[PDB]
This record gives sequence, structure tokens and C-alpha cells, in this order.
Amino acid sequence: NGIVPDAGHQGPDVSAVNGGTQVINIVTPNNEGISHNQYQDFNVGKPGAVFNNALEAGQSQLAGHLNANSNLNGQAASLILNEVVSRNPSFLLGQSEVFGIAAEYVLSNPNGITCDGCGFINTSRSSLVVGNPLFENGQLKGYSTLNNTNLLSLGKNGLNTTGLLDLIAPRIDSRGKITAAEISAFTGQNTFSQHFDILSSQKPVSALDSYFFGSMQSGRIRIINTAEGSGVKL
Amino acid sequence: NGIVPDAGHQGPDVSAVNGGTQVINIVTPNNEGISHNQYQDFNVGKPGAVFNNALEAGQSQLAGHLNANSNLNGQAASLILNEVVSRNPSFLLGQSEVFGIAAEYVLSNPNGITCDGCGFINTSRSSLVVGNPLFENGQLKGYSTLNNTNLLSLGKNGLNTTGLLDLIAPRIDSRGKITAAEISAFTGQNTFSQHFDILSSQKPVSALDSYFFGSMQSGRIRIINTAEGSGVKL
Repeated sequence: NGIVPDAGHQGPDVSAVNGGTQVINIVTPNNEGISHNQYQDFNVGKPGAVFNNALEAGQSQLAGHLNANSNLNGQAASLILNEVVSRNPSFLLGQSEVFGIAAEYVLSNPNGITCDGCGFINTSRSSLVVGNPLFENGQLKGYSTLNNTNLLSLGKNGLNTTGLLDLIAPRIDSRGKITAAEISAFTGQNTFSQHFDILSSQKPVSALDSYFFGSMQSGRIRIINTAEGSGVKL
Repeated sequence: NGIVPDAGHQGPDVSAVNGGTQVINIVTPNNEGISHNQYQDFNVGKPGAVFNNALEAGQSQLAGHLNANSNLNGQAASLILNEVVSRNPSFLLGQSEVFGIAAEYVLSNPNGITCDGCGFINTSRSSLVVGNPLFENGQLKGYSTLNNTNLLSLGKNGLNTTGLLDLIAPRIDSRGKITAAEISAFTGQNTFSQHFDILSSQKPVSALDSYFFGSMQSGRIRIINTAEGSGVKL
């Protein structure tokens, strides 16, 4: 059971189909179209995980036939925000599929995220954020990696998606092949808008060095490091 | 004598001061402010090279006191375009200084460019183009790396500038520390605007792989590879 929802209102319904693939019936989107899901644990194993963003029944790639997600109330998410609220880091070793209506996908975990052979299916954009979402008056205002020195790690088996990819962390350590339509990596201690515009930056008390080994199979790569002094090694 | 001007109208006056530092009195800018300099050979050694873009006499960093460049006729270049028109590749092993009015700097050499401990002083933007400039009706229209498989190489001693940096080539092989305000690397077989907007791209007949080893000390890095299939290894 890699994914364990929070007990409260923003905990989605989580189950599994024969073979171990996890199925997540994401919570009702708010009026902005954001499904804000909170978790005590968020990990994807080799059998993968399916996030049900469907308004009609149909065939998922990883978990077979599923009904429409009743939680949606006829209103598919524009953004599936997965927020780890505990101190547990995340490990992604398999595919995350959005079943139904294609959406943006975010995993935020300020304790650390590791991706080793992970991928994202039917996402327009997927973002991995070692940091927290920022909310004002119940609305998403952006993200923060301030005062955080934890790591976004990408292992030897890499990361694949047909969509856009954002990698957001105090520091990144990547050792595998990253395949994506576009890759954006933002490092350092920053605050961000909803769309990962950098709004502010702070100088870390100690060096925050990032390391990119391996190939990046993408037509467009951007790397922004705001940690004045700290570098990007390739 | 690393730098040898073309014999014609666009060949600048090239000399040297005691110690071997080369001094280039760039040609009269056109009405767009472009000083279009043509060369049989263009190489910068450890003593460096000073491009005289000065309207008044003064002190250069690398070559001591110089007069204003008489060729300017009171009209400093906005862009110093250095074009190698022969089949000779370029090696840059030292600093290129713009003396006088800060300008944009371009070196175009479709035969190949190698930079090992090179740098750029008093440039707002410096671009290394393994490719040719494109001219229509006497005006600069952009650049081309089409039908070219040659290499932009950066060696163990790296490249330093306080300004923006563009690296434009069919393929790039970098093994050292690149320090710049911003780094833009565009690889593949492309046509470009004057400002390195990609206007067209072609699929190369064979793979054009680029390799980035070493650190990139810059707050903003962009890598665009249009060679569908070919990758970027870090």
C-alpha cells in the first residue's frame, strides 16, 4: 500500500485491483478545477497507479475497466494536486496514469521525492515539487521550496512522459534518462506562482548543488538555479 | 598571428602590441550598427584580442592605451560580427575584449569553433556560431547551421563572461566550466533570426549528439536540440 490518504476531507479514496495497481478516486475539484488530494504516504510501485479523472466509464491502461469517478460530480479536474502532509518522503518506481480527462499533475512532498523508472500517462504537464503548496483563502497561490534542503532524486531507470515536465526542488540529483516534451528544472530556495514563475528567492545557509548525469531526451530544456554561488554540474 | 583579415572591404585592420595581444580595428558599422568583419583566420591565443569599438581614446584591459577606432566614423558598433570565410576552424584560448562601447559579439565559423580557457570582456551578449550568417540585400537576416555536422567544442579550461552567452552549432561537446549571465545552447541543423529565434529545422542524415560535461555557473540555462532522435547527454 504505497499510497495512504489523509483521514480528512481532502483524502481521496484509494484501493487496488488484482496485481497491485493502485486506483485513486481523487477528491472533488474546487471551483478552479483543482483536485487537492492530501496523503500520509505517496509512493508508486512498479504496478503503477491510476488517478480516476473520468466522467464516463472506460478502459484504463494500467487497471482495466473503471467507472466514472463519483467524487467529481460531473466536473473533471484541470489539476490533480497530490500533497504529502506528513514527514514521509516519496518513491516513484512506476507509471502514474490519469484515467479519463487529461489533466495537469503535481506531486508535492517537502521531505523528498525519488523517481526511478517512473512515468506519467495522459498528463499535459507533470510537476515534481520537493516543497509545499501555498494556499490563501482556500485558493492555490503557488509553491515554496524556502528553508528546505531536501532532494529530488532521479535514478538510473529514468523518467518518461509525453507531456511537459517540471522538476522543482532545493537540489536535484539525476542519474538516468529523462524523456519529456519539455523539461524545466528550477533549483534553489524559492517561492513560485501556480505556473512556476519564480516570485522570490533566498540564499541558502549552505551550498545547494545539483547534479545532472544521463541523457535528456527533450527538444527544450531549461535549468534555473537561484542559489547564488551553487552550481549545476553536467 | 592568429587573426588574419580577409583582403576585401570587410577585412578589419589587425595588428599587435608588445607581448602578442592582437588589436583589431573593426570595420565601419553599417546603418543597422553592424560591424561585419570577414577573416581568413580567426584564433585568439592566451595573450588575448582587443576589438576596438571606441569613440574616444582610453585604456584597454588587455592592450594598454588605444586611440579611438578611426574606422567607426563616430558611430560605435551595436554588433561586432566576426565571420570566418575560409575553411579554417577557430581556436579561442584567451580573452576577447571589446574596448570602448559595450556591444554584442558574434563569431561565426562553419568549420568549427573550439574554446579552451576563452572569455569575453565588455560584451552584453557573446555568441559562438558553428554556421554562417545569412544576408539579404546587404542586411543581416540571421544564421544557418543547415547541412553542417561540425562541432562547437569547449575544453577543460572552460569559458567565462559576465554577459549573456549563446552556443549555436550542429553539435556541442563541452568538458569545462561555463560561466555566464545566461547560457543558451541551440543544437541541430537550423536557420535562425538575428536574435537566434529558430525559424526552421531539418533532420540530419546521421545522428548529431551533444555532450555537456562540467559545471554551468549560470542562473539561467536553456538547451534546445532540434535533431529529432539525437539527444543531450549530461
